[PDB]
Amino acid sequence: VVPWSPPQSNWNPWTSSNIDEGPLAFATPEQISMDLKNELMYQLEQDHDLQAILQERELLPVKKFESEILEAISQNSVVIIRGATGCGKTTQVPQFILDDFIQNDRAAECNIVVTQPRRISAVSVAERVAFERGEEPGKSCGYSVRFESILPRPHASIMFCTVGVLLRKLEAGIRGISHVIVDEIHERDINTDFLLVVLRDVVQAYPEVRIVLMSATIDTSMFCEYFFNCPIIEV
Amino acid sequence: VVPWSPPQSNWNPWTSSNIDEGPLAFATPEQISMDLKNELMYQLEQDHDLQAILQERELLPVKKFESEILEAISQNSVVIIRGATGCGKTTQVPQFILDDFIQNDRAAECNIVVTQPRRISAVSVAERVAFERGEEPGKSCGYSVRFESILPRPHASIMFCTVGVLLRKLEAGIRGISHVIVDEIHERDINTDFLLVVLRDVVQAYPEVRIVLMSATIDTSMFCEYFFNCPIIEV
Ligand SMILES: Nc1ncnc2c1ncn2[C@@H]1O[C@H](COP(=O)(O)OP(=O)(O)O)[C@@H](O)[C@H]1O
Ligand SMILES: Nc1ncnc2c1ncn2[C@@H]1O[C@H](COP(=O)(O)OP(=O)(O)O)[C@@H](O)[C@H]1O
Ligand SMILES: C[As](C)(=O)[O-]
Ligand SMILES: [Mn+2]
Ligand SMILES: [Mn+2]
Repeated sequence: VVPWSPPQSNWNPWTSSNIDEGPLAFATPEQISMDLKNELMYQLEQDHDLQAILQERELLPVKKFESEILEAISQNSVVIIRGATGCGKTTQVPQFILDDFIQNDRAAECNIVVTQPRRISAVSVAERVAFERGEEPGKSCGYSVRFESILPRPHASIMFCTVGVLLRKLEAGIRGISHVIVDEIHERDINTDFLLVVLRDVVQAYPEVRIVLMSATIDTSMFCEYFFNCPIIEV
Repeated sequence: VVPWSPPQSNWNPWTSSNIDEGPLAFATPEQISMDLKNELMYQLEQDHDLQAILQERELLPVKKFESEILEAISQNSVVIIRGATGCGKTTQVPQFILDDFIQNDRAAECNIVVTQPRRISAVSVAERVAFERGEEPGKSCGYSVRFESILPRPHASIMFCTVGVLLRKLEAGIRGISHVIVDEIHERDINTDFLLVVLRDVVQAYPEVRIVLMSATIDTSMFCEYFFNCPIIEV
């Protein structure tokens, strides 16, 4: 079984290396958390376009359940979220988790990898999410696919990737990732199904990891059974 | 990686030990293969009940494609076999492979494991193929499931089993098995998909091995593409 530990201040989980150069070489988590809460406040009070996007975001179907989800993920090692295409699972849930950590002064304690079924999706979704936070990829949002990657920043960040990348990484280790999200599970894929076996081993060794599986269809019982009749949350 | 070698005259792949029972325990392959070709040829002449059954087999849709399938498998590490259910994939293909080896003085060079998606199919199929061969289970055919098994003879034989039984075997290795057949791949299943990954690793280290994937008429592209754009035999 592979090695894992929670996020640390002077560890970059995306480049899997100590941080030795730069401000964060010595910054404290409280400092990092406080810093990033303030940078959200500022980006709002300067980018006028951003307030309209957040407004378009409040309107999506999944927003009703922001609390049910955070709570369920926070209390359970594995959680299934399911619901029809168009609710906002893909583009919003990662953000709900991130923002929940930023607002409650916990931004240092959060990094999220999210898998997608295809190269296109890993990239377009990373762009989209960066766009919804008024950024370009590279800051709070990155991606990594075969041959091409714009890694996000070291802290309080989300990296989208193909399953291939994430499997290749699970060899070295996923030190410092707090959340792994497998999106579009309903789409049959071999490596993805294999990824679930590895992730299931990881959870057994490391209860404090958070796994979220996300389906567009009702056929979730196969996965629910595989992860010890874990919670299903409707959206 | 998993250990593997071709079948050897002294080795029983099913009990994973040296052969200490039956005829020609210590003989050469050339000798074992003659014996078995003779034993089959004779059985045909004497069992008139078996001759009715062979005519019944002759009419199955899959019969037509016998040569095409054998040629495809002999020339490729992996093959996929696709066809309407009822067609004869499950009950015949293993026999076509066995009988090709027996008939061309190679009986000793053939041992076939076949996975099924349910314990009951493993057994029911094993028992049916034994019947289409005028035998009880335990000679050219057997099975192995969690808690019960009737193992077949060590040479020129087929064992049916569950995906789990095989995954456990692959931990210790599958030395002496010439063909691995995964049946009913269209039935999505996590462990079955895990198996395919592992089998892909085997094929890379051991191109001499044969993998045969069997499917109802669905979109097999995903499999074809996982196994290096391998053939697809339409049936
Ligand atoms: N790249 C995009 N461009 C414009 N609108 C988008 C884009 N991605 C998502 N959206 C909007 O946000 C909605 C949510 O999609 P998504 O987050 O993928 O939800 P789900 O995962 O539940 O299908 C879409 O229905 C669409 O209206
Ligand atoms: N246990 C059995 N008893 C009698 N006939 C059988 C039995 N199993 C299979 N058959 C016959 O052989 C045919 C093919 O079975 P099978 O090899 O499972 O086809 P496939 O795998 O292509 O769906 C069936 O349509 C049936 O007529
Ligand atoms: C019972 As008989 C003659 O088919 O082996
Ligand atoms: Mn989605
Ligand atoms: Mn079948």
